[PDB]
Amino acid sequence: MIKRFVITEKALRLAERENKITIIVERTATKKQIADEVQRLYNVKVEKVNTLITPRGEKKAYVKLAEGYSAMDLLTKLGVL
Amino acid sequence: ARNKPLGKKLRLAAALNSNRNPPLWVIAKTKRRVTRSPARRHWRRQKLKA
Amino acid sequence: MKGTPSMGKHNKGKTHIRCPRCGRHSYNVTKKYCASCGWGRSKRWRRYNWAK
Amino acid sequence: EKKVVLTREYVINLRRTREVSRTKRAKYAVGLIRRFVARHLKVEPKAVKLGQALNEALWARSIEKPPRRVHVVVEKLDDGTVRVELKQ
Amino acid sequence: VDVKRLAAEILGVGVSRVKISPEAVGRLEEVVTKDDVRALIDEGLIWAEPEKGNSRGRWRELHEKKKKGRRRGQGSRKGRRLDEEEAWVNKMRVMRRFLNTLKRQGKLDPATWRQLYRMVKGNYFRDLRHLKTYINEHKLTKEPVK
RNA sequence: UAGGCAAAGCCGCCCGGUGGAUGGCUCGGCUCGGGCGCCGAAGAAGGGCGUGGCAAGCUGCGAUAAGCCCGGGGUAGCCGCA
RNA sequence: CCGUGAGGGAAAGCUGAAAAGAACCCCGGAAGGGGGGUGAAAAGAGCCUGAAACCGGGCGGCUACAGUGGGGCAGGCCCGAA
RNA sequence: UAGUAGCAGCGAAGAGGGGUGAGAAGCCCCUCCGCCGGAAAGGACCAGGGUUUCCUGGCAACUUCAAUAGGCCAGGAGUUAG
RNA sequence: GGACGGGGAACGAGCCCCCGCGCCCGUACCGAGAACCGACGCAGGUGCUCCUGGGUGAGAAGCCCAAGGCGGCUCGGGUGACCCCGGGCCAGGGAACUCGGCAAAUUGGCCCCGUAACUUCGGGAGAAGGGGUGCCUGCGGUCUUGGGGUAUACCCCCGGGAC
Ligand SMILES: [Mg+2]
Ligand SMILES: [Mg+2]
Ligand SMILES: [Mg+2]
Ligand SMILES: [Mg+2]
Ligand SMILES: [Mg+2]
Ligand SMILES: [Mg+2]
Ligand SMILES: [Mg+2]
Ligand SMILES: [Mg+2]
Ligand SMILES: [Mg+2]
Ligand SMILES: [Mg+2]
Ligand SMILES: [Mg+2]
Ligand SMILES: [Mg+2]
Ligand SMILES: [Mg+2]
Ligand SMILES: [Mg+2]
Ligand SMILES: [Mg+2]
Ligand SMILES: [Mg+2]
Ligand SMILES: [Mg+2]
Ligand SMILES: [Mg+2]
Ligand SMILES: [Mg+2]
Ligand SMILES: [Mg+2]
Ligand SMILES: [Mg+2]
Ligand SMILES: [Mg+2]
Ligand SMILES: [Mg+2]
Ligand SMILES: [Mg+2]
Ligand SMILES: [Mg+2]
Ligand SMILES: [Mg+2]
Ligand SMILES: [Zn+2]
Repeated sequence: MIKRFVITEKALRLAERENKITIIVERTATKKQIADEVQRLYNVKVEKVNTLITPRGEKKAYVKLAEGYSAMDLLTKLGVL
Repeated sequence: ARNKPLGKKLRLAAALNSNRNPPLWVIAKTKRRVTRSPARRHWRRQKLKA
Repeated sequence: MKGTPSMGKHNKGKTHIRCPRCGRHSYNVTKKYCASCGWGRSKRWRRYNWAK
Repeated sequence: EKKVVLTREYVINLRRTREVSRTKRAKYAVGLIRRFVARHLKVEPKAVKLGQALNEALWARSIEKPPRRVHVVVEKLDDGTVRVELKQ
Repeated sequence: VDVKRLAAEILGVGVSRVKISPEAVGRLEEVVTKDDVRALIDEGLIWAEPEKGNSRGRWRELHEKKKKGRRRGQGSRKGRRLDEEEAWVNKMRVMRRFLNTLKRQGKLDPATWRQLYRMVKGNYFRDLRHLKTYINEHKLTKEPVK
């Protein structure tokens, strides 16, 4: 489901300040599916998912982790940071 | 438009992705034969009938 | 008024949109069929012998 | 830091501004002062620099009514540029 | 970046009132974020000129003159100022509440109240002083009304 | 008188600039002859969108996306146009 | 690419055998120029040959008191190697 | 034709000093001068357009002049809802 | 939403406290004298579609100035011939101009006075015609709006507003 992570300047500021990881998923993936995929794949807890479809045709999801998990820690653990 | 249908928006995404000249290595790879793309357009000159 | 001034009224309306079946800009949103392939008024593809 | 080598007081006459178009009179008078100082100080017109108080005096009554004459102080710097300021 | 665009939104003023000190020309090209514009505003190199309010001294002086009766002659009038319809509403309300109070207290009988109430509606009385003068003169009530 | 002796301008040749004719070339067309001849609800043809490390178009392919598996041919290179 | 649409619809081929695709030096803000190189040949990527129209320069003849183009004869100046 | 027409008309317009830069009337800053202010001009926003938005850098082409400017070119980023 | 009826259970609220869930698509920017349409970075059209402070003013008129924006209706400088486009003034005469008072000019707001033939009795009518109009110093009135006086109107006092 997940295609990649967004490590732009905006996405990195979000990870340190709002505990949000930004991902690119399939265009048909819903908020229920994105929260299930993030929890299953990484073993964390998701508070809410904000999703948008980019002007280039992709779906971007701002996944806010619950307040026991570090958004930057998961980025640095995956090695995508 | 401010309010879009997703089908119309996706076709604009396809046009946005393709609007770009060939990369500089392609020009060197083809010995300056491939220099222009037919999917290149300007928003003010050529209008999509999306 | 029929020339340049009336051309300014063609900025916000539409008669046709993109057809799902043929992909052309020929789907009549009021008549509800395609003026190119006939989708929506004919299940067989519209094509005439007088047209090359 | 630049040093002064020559100071003069001049009374520039701007009566010629009443013979050009009314919509360019204040800007025209800037050209008169530059050409006046270039002639009398023996420099080029681009070497002349106008003080702020002189510019406000020229534009005090908007673009159409510059003053008929100006009393100015001309100063020539050590490097060759000339400074013109309104006498005050 | 455009510093005046950022600085105007920090200061909460228009871009036409934002002033950048010419001494800070070197530091303009380095500013990247709004935090960098916040540093310069604290240092005083970026401020906002106070806005102009139209002065009202001439108006306030002129308004006292107009209250005394100056500058309202025939040559200063171009349209309708006094409201003819609105004047009638106040004319009936002044005269009706005066007459109704008098009858309510008892100094005017309902019979004599009726003729005056209809005379008020019929435009007989020019103003309240005329109505008081008529009531005092003709002795329509036992005690004179002030 | 005529020449040294010339303005602007005119004609011819040569060189240069512009231009893309000509000539040569040809993995393209055209015509003719022979063959072969149906595909689709087991979801077709057609279209949209997507897919390459750097890739915009064409070509191929379809989230397993210039590709995956098996066998036969082919042995030393290969990663389309490029 | 054109038309709301039914529909309509171009222009556009060539380095060299091999990139050996121009090292290095001076100048220029840069495109780039000069010198110097590669190549049988610049054929220099704006790339085979490269015409005419056209424009610039050199050369030859004329040129400010003489009305223009074509032909014949006569003369001046210039070319007249094959 | 020709370095000619046009780049006036429709009630706004520039100037001084400094900075950047190879290069500055035109780019950035300040000061002065002006135009709109129930709006060819301020605030909001529909359709339509579709990345023109933002940042960085740039100036071969585009902008009726210039340019170091840019809705242009190159690279990267950006649209979060009970 | 309410009422009016029928049926059912032994539980139980429209009140208070507490717990859980709310998917999908749009969301940048222009919105136009350069982001739309008109081949254009086009004086047209679409959309001035909705909204906006002070002074003068009858006024959402015009003029000046705020808030806010702009000098980008994207050439600059000099000269100050004729001629052209747009604008100002012109003695004496006053339509003699010309197809023709075309064009220009005159009048112009408000208040007071006044107003004909004719008429479908409504009108004509702003008919026509005449007069006034600035600024300054005072004196008044009609109201209105609060507060204080015994005090709901009136009357007295104080502050503000309009004519
Ligand atoms: Mg257009
Ligand atoms: Mg219709
Ligand atoms: Mg007055
Ligand atoms: Mg009435
Ligand atoms: Mg000559
Ligand atoms: Mg297919
Ligand atoms: Mg050639
Ligand atoms: Mg010979
Ligand atoms: Mg001209
Ligand atoms: Mg001019
Ligand atoms: Mg004006
Ligand atoms: Mg103004
Ligand atoms: Mg107005
Ligand atoms: Mg507006
Ligand atoms: Mg930029
Ligand atoms: Mg921009
Ligand atoms: Mg672009
Ligand atoms: Mg959403
Ligand atoms: Mg927005
Ligand atoms: Mg324009
Ligand atoms: Mg302002
Ligand atoms: Mg200008
Ligand atoms: Mg006269
Ligand atoms: Mg006559
Ligand atoms: Mg006559
Ligand atoms: Mg007339
Ligand atoms: Zn169709």
